[PDB]
This record gives sequence, structure tokens and C-alpha cells, in this order.
Amino acid sequence: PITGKVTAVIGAIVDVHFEQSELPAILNALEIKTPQGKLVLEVAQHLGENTVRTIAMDGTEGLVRGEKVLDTGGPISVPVGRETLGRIINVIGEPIDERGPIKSKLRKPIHADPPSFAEQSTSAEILETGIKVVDLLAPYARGGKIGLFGGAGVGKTVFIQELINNIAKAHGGFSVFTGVGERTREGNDLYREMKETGVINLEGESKVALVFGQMNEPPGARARVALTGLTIAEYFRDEEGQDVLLFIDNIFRFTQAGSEVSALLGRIPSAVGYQPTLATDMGLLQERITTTKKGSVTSVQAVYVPADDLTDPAPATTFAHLDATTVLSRGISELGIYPAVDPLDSKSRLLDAAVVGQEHYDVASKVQETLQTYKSLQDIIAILGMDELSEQDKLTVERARKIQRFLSQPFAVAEVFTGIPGKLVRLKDTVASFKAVLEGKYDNIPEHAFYMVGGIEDVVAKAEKLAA
Amino acid sequence: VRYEASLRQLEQRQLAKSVISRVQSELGNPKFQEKVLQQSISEIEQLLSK
Amino acid sequence: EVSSILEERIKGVSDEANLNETGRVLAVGDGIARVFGLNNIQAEELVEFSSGVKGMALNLEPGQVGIVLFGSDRLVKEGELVKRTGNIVDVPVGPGLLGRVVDALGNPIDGKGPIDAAGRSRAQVKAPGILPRRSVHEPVQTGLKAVDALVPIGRGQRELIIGDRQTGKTAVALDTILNQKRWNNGSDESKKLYCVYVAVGQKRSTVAQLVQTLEQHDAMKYSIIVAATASEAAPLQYLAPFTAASIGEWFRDNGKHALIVYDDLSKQAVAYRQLSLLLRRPPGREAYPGDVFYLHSRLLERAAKLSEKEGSGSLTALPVIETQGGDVSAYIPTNVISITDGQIFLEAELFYKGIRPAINVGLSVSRVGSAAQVKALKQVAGSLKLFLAQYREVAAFAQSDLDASTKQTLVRGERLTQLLKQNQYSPLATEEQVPLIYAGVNGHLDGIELSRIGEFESSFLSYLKSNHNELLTEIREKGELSKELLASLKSATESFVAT
Amino acid sequence: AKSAANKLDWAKVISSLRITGSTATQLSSFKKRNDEARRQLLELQSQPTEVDFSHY
Amino acid sequence: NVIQDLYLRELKDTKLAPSTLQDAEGNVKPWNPPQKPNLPELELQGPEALKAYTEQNVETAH
Repeated sequence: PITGKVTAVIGAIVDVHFEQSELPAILNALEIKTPQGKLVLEVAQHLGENTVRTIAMDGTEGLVRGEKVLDTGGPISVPVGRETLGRIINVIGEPIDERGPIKSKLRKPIHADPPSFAEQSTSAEILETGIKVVDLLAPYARGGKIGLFGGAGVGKTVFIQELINNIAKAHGGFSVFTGVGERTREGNDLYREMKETGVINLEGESKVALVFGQMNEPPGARARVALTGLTIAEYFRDEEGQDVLLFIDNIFRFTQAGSEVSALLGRIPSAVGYQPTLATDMGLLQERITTTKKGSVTSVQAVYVPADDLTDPAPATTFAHLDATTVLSRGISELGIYPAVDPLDSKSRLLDAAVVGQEHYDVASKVQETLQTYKSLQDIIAILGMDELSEQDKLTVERARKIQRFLSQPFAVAEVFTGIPGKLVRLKDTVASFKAVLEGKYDNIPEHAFYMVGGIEDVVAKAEKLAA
Repeated sequence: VRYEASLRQLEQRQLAKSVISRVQSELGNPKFQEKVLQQSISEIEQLLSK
Repeated sequence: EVSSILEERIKGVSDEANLNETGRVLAVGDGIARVFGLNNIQAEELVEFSSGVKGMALNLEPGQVGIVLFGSDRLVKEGELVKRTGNIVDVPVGPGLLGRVVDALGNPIDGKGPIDAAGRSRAQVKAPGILPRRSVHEPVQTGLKAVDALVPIGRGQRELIIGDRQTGKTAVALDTILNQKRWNNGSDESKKLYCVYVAVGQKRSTVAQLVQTLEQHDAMKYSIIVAATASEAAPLQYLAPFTAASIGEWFRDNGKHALIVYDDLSKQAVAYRQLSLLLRRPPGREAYPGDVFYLHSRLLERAAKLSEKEGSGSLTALPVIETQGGDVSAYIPTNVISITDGQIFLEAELFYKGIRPAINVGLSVSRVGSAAQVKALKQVAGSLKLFLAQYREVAAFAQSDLDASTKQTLVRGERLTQLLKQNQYSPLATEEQVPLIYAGVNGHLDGIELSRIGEFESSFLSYLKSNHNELLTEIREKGELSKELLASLKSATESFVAT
Repeated sequence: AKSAANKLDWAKVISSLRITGSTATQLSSFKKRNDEARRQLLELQSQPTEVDFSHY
Repeated sequence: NVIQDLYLRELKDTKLAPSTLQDAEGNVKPWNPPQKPNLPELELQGPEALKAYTEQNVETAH
């Protein structure tokens, strides 16, 4: 059996020396038997002469030199199935949520090789959403990756919630929300909130699975929660033919977790103090996310920059994998319009005549240009005054402010707070609606009746209601 | 048609693990011993001719 | 079926052979490997490991050899036996690679069937001397204005494409390949290009989108695509332009023209950066090694126009840069710029504000890249390059003097900028671009106002062929305008301007 | 057929500009057009209704 | 080597064939039967509406 005695504990880097004909490979799992738990060490180098260098998944503090280690024969094997949906799991594959054990069905290694070239997206397939605002101004796609912007606790968390509900109706698909460097107070709130709005249940089968890596756990455990959530998703697409929408939290903590691993392991930090392994580790992750020829893992990520800087190496690398930006904002939410998605800075590299339809691109641009001109008009209208408008000028202002209210859509998750049932509005019906504002059938329909509506048909009733 | 495509995939893995069983059957038998002699005489012809 | 493919495979292998030397590895990992032994190995040899992975000898040391791993760490294990391939690192060259997708190793990775080769030739080679070189004479056509002859490129040029990454950076390059399809199916073999598009650091998903897009546009049957995607490890990305460029040279020494697009050389610098630091070599200026320069200059001078001796061959280059916010204070961008001649400075700000292509012409130059253009394409664009750098100065102070002359220039200039725009992924023909630049150069955009520029264009072309195609037959064959032809066009353009 | 509807639409629009009482004849023209444009999008949606069996 | 001998024995002795029909039905969509609801679009049924409109309407007058 491949066994060895610990002969060092330099930081969170624990070196195990193994005997003759007893040899690891790089990425294997080492389990140190202890009465204090187990500790999972990942082989991240070979220093030769039957010694290794590893990273840890948990605190190294209290280790003796001389404690037995045992080599599994390959990477950590984490549970998969529909028994792993509605469970918080740390990296190791075990409950931290304390609802007894997860019924093992199949288990699968946490590291897996990028799918074949013929099985990477050869075309853009448009991921359906009930949010209309999202599907026009920045089309979600089954192969694409859409990086959220905006504050945290500003509507973003609720927005994440919304998306889960649409996917269930649209495809049948689930989710996995993976939190890297999670804030353990906030995890309780989100766990409670998710169960309550019914995207997780104690009554059976669930959609979103949560994967949490606390910040008090070593750097290594922070990086490796990100590969562990993804494996759950990869089983749904390849073997059950179903779509999966996989959220990731801060990708700022992904880069941060690697720099420490690098430093401890005896690598030398690169540009801006960051990991010399920044591009290749990210590339592997985001070529594990793609539309397969059965099913698809799409990922919505959250992008947070290092103290307002876009020239740094880590955002740049990220932005390459992203094909859209949804840019949530405070100025839009102060008008009591949730969705928070700032229209102008919502842009896609798949919003074009050839991908979404010619019609679609053109409806989406007109509505954009109108808000863009409205915004510029308002700028000099404040200084000079508001008597300066002509018949023509006010035509752009009227059509813009009709859309500005029209943006707000009751969200299912946020049903209590609005008091109005959440609605969903498919892709074809999103185009049609905005066309109707363009032909001016909805250029005399009350401005306070656009507040929290759905499809084209729906707001006829609200219009009657403001007036009557 | 999708299921047929999968069936091809299924087939490919099924047929893999059967070969892993026969590797274990060969190393289990004293074929382990009948075949090391064969390696030996092949290696003799080869090394003689460097 | 599934039984038959396996039976074939097992029979197509035997994997019994007699070997020379072996090593057994010392201590492996970090994308560099340390091997014990290997006492007769040559330098930059190919080694093959018992994993199946192959590597290139980098450091030959007296007791050990330090190979570099072409492949992910996890497969390599400690105590594996490394055997000499016996051959220097090479990649297959020949014309059995046109319309076969390949990686940097030359493997078919979806492929379009296994790989057939005339020869193999070493990844790394050094370019011919000073003596077999000749200036350009033949124009590269992009089928996009603003480069057509406004910012000229020729055949054997090394002219740069610079801008901020993913502003549509890739499309400008595709159009070069696409536009050359009726000169690439010629009976003039000097006019054909065989093109290699090196995708370094891009998403494997994009590349698969790109492979399909070219087969719709029916252009994949005279281009190769090389891959060292983001997923695939750094030492393979490092070697990706070099390996592909060997393939390019093979077309160039058969005396035929070619093209190679190196997307993105800033990502070759990163790939080489990671490999360099993990070998213990201290970072230079801008945290990138100071030997980065070496890779790009060696690399670039294997794309050069040769003389009559070598078959008047060429390999042209369009190197594609990821700029750090339109800064040119940064090390990697300036290194590519100082080796190269000409720049195709491209603006994000302009791309957003409806100029497609968004090819700024203020910080775009041609030095020796200006003798590419045949006479028709020197006449028509004559001094437009100059006029829109009088336009820049006229608009600095149009926040002093306001005169008709300055106003007139500004109106011509805006109108002219509008005119440059052309649809992307259907690049307008060169013969077709020749009349349109005449008009504007000859100041005939004092009758067209900005909103109608697009409308005039198609209606003016339709008009010209049905009225007189004589003019266009002349430019297809002669490729030189005479004064009489020129006047005949002026007479026709004014007729169209009125009504 | 369909053209007939559109000539009468515009005939009554110019009738309404004058006399009072075609001011809601157009309200009916709008109604028949609503369901008639529903026949157009129905009719554009229809394709050949066979399931393939040659290859698949 | 040992591979060629093994491959051959294994293949002959252990031949897979396509899955049973029952097995196919569970993992696949279990077809769809003739889509007929019966009864085409009903509008303006009986002269009830006719009397209602003839009487209610009248609007020629300023």
C-alpha cells in the first residue's frame, strides 16, 4: 500500500515521504488519519526521492511529524446525483449542512480533462430566460458566460434567485451556486431565503445546489470548491441531456486563492503580485463550461475588480471568456425599477443580425439609441430649462420614459415585496413588445401603468386601472 | 436518434471494463508465467542483434 | 460498429520495439520536468515519456536534463521511463494540412481525417540571410476601406494590427482571408495565399465557431487553423506560433504567396512568461522576461518577401495585439511595433460609435509598405492620407479661427470617415472599391450629405456597371488608371451626384 | 381577398375625414384586421407536416 | 502482444448487442399520439350577438 510518514509542515504545505515502489501521481488525494477529522492533501508537485509537496483543504495546525498518510490513487471523489441537489457541501464531498449523510450513488473525480473540440460549441444557442430586459439587450447563450456587475446586496442576490425559476420552466434544468470565499453569516441568510422561495426544499428534490468554501479554511479549499460544483453540472448535461445554469460568486477570490498556493509552493508571483498560473487555470475552467452534444453548462459569474482597476491582468483574462455583461446599477433602482440592469451598459458579443435574427438586433438597437439620445438630451435640458423642447425632441423623451418604467418586471422570488405575481415572457414575445412601442400603440398608454408589468397583452389591464 | 448516439457511447465504456476484467484474469493465471518465458526469448533475439 | 473501431485500433498498434537510451525521471512538475540520465541526447531533441506525453529538451546539464512538458502535469508521474525519440522537435509540412484542423503538435483534434505530409521540418529554424530578400510590389487586398490603399499593406509585409482585445479584432483578419478567394483560385500562383490563422490563448469554443464559420463562407479549403487554446497549457502556447510558421515557410519556399495571422502575440508573451518564471528566471520590465523580444524578432523575420532566386515567394504577416487600454508605454506592444513596419491602430471608442471597421488613421502609418499598391490604387487614394491628418488638427481647435476653408475641410473629412465603412464578413471587391475612393478624393462628397452616404454607394455602383462596364474591365486587367479613364469616371460620378 | 380589406380600410378613412359616422367603421376595420393578421402569422407558421424517415 | 491474444478471446466470448425496447422507452420521450382537440374556432354563435349589435350601435350624427 502506498503509505508514508509526514516529514514536514511548512505553512499549509505538508510533505509526506513514501517508501520504494510506492509512488503518487500529481493531483492525487492523501488522507491523513487523525481523530480530529481527516485532512485532504492534494499532490501539487513531485520533489522526487519518493517525497511530495501538497496543498491542504483544512488547517494544518497541530500536525505531528510521523502520522500515517494513505494515497487513494487519484483526486478527491465528490458525490453527484439528484441526492446532492439542495445540499451544502465543502470541497471534500461531505455535508457541512448537517442533514445526515448524502446518499452516494456515483462519485466522480474533481479534476477532469476539457471536452473534445467537436464537442465545444460550434454555434451560439440562445439560453431562454423569462426576464425580457436580459434577452433583448444582452442575449444569454448556452455556451457564453455573462459577468454580473453592480454592488452586492443591491438586488444581485435576488436577481440570482430569479434566474433559477425561469430555467425550471424553460428546460427542466437545475443549478449549482458556488461560493468561493463565502462570507459565513451571509450563507445562512441565502440558504434560508433559497429554501423559502422554494428553489431548494427539505420536501424532496431541489434545483440549486450550494457549494461553500469558508474563508477560514486554507487557500487551497477556496480554489477547489470551484472545480467541485462544476462536476455536479457536467453529469446532468452529458448523462441526462438537461440544461444547467451554474452561478459562480466573486472571481476576484479565485485569482487571490491561487497566488497564495503559488507563493507557498515556491513559485514566484507575477504581474500585480498575482499567481504565475493565472491564465492556464482559468482557461481549463472555462473550457469545461460549454454546450455539449447532449446538454449544456452555462455559467453566469460575478465580476468584482481590484479596487476599480481594469488594466490589471486578472479581469483581462476573465473578460476574454465572457461574451456578455449585465451591468446592475444603483441609479436605476432609485426609480423603483428592478430589474436593475442598466440598458446602455448591457452589451453582448452575440447580439447581432446573424445570431439573434435581424429583426431582433434592430429592435434591440433602436430601443438602445432612444435611451442614449434621451440621456444626452436631459443633460442640457437641466441647465437651460425644460421649456426648450420642440415637438420632435419630446418624441424621443416620451418613448424613452415609457420604456424606462416598462423595464420593471415583477419578480417571482420577490413576489411579497411587489405584491404582484412574477411573470415570465419568452424570447419571441420580447421582440414583439418593443416593436409595438416602436409603432406607437403604446405611446399614449399611461406612464404609471408601465410599472411592474410582463408581456405586450398584460399592460392593457393596468392602463384601464390607472384611468378608472 | 439521440439515445442511439448515447448507446454508442455506452457501448464503448462497457467494452472497456471487460478488457480490464481480462487483464486481471491473465495476471491471475499462470499465463503470467507462460508468457514471461515468451518475453524472455524475444528479448534474447533482439538484444543479440544490437 | 463499436466492436469494429476497437478491433481496428488494437491491430493498428503492437507497441513492441527495442530502444537506445532511457532515463528515469528525477522529480517532475511545474510544466518543467527534471530527468535523470539521458547522456547522449542532442539539444532540443523530442523525448517521449511513459505517460505518452512528449517534451523538448531545454537545459542539457552534466548529470541531468531538464525537458519542458507539452501537456498537463497530472499525466506525468515520478519514476516513469523517458525514451529518446532520436529526432529534433519537428512538425509535419506539406499540402495535406489544408482544411485539417490541428494543434501545435500537429495532431488532428477533431480533424478532418488523419494528417498527411510531404516532409517534416523543425519547429525552430532561423530565417534566410539579408541577401535573399526583396521589397514588396503586390498589394494585399482586405476588401475593407481604410487599409485598401488609405493605410497600405503588400505581399511580404509584416504590418501590424493593434487595438483593444475583442472589439471585433478577429473580423478584420478574416476579411483578409475571405476577400482573397477569386485571386486565390486563379491561374496566377503568386496571387494565391494559403493562410494559417494561429489561435493562441483563445477559448476552444470560439475556435470551433470560427471553423464552422469559415466552412459556410467556403474558405476553409485554403486555410489551416492551428490551436493552443486557453485550456491547453502554457509551453504548448509558447511553441504555437513557431510550429505554425514552419508550415507557412513551406508554402513560401515553393515560391507561392502565403499569409499567417498571429493572434495574439501578447498571449505568446504570457505563455512564455509563465514557463520562464517557474524555471527561476527573474522578471524584466512590466513583469514579462527580457528575452520576450528574442521570440518575436526571430519569429517575425521568417515572414518576409524573398527575391527572384527563391521563386519570389512570400509569407505576409498581420500580428494581432492585446493592448492594455490604448497604452504604448507597455513593453510587449512596443517590442512588436519596433521589429515591424506599419501599424493598423484600431479604436474601441470608434467601434462603439458606429465605425466598422474602426480603423483610426491618425496613428496608422506605412513605411516600406507603401510600394504595395499598383497604379490605380495610388491614383484614386491620392493624398487622402494627408487630408485626414489635416482634418485632425482642424477638429482640435473646433472645441481659434473659423473660416470656410477650415469648415469645408471638416465637412469633407466627416463625410469621408463615413464613406470608409463597409459591411463585415462580406468584404467589398477591390475593383468595386476603386470608384468609391475616387469620388471622395475628388471632393464629390459636397453634394452627398452624411445620412445618405450608404444609399448613394450601392446605387452608384449599380449605375456604373449597367452604363459602362468598360471602365471596370480595364481596372480588373490593367490595374493602372490612365488620364482618359480617370476623366470618364469623374464625368460619370458628377452625373450621379446631381440625380 | 386580403387586398380587398385594405382598400376598404383606406376608403372608409377618407370617408371619416368628412362625415361623422365612419369614425367607428374604422374601429371594425381594425377588429377584422386584428384576427386577419392572426390568419397571416398562422399561415406563415404552417410548413409541410411529414416526419422524416429517409435518414433518421 | 498479450493484448492481441486477450482482445480476440474477449471479443468472441463477450459480444454486446443493442439494449432492449423497455429500456429504451424509460430513457426516451414515449412518442406522441394524433394531435386533434376536435372542434374548430367558434366565434359569434347564434343570432344573439346580431340583435345585440344592430340595436346597440348607431353613431351617424355629429
